Amino acid sequence: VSQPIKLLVGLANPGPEYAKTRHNAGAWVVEELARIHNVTLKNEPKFFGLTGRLLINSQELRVLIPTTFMNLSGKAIAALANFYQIKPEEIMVAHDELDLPPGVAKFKQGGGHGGHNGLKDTISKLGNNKEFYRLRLGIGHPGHKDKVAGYVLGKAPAKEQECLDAAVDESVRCLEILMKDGLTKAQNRLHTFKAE
Repeated sequence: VSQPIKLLVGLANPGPEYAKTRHNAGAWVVEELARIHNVTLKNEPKFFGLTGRLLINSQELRVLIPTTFMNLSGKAIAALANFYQIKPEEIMVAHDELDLPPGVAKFKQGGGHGGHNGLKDTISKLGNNKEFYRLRLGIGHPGHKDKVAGYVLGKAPAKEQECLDAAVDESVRCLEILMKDGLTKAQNRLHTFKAE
């Protein structure tokens, strides 16, 4: 009934060529939630991104997909959160997670950026504050660390993308439960999900 989230951010690189790359996994969640709740995101240059507002279980949720470079995502998040009086702890940032496999997603409060450019910039622009929530969308990882950038800026193969899309769908269902039943119940459900 009570839950801490006022702003959901889906991290992304802008433009059609990057739309289905792994590094946009967070945006897929916001895109799907907005589609299901009939909200049209508006390009607001003041917030360096696409924005919207929806009501879920009588709770107001703002959404944001930045149009910055991924490594400047914090500009958009800070601009919007500061305008609407939203604290870091009331923000949930959905992002691709190298440390989880395709088909899995997890909620997390706080933590490091894990080398994610978007998360690193968000921490900085929020005043070196790590304590925002994350929705970690597993994308798996390459064999060698020097190939990570090429991997996340790549498109998953079709079967792998099926797994990703299944986790995006369950993530969206659990964000709905978050707003209705709260964080613990949302997390309990999400963390038992594995796409097969």
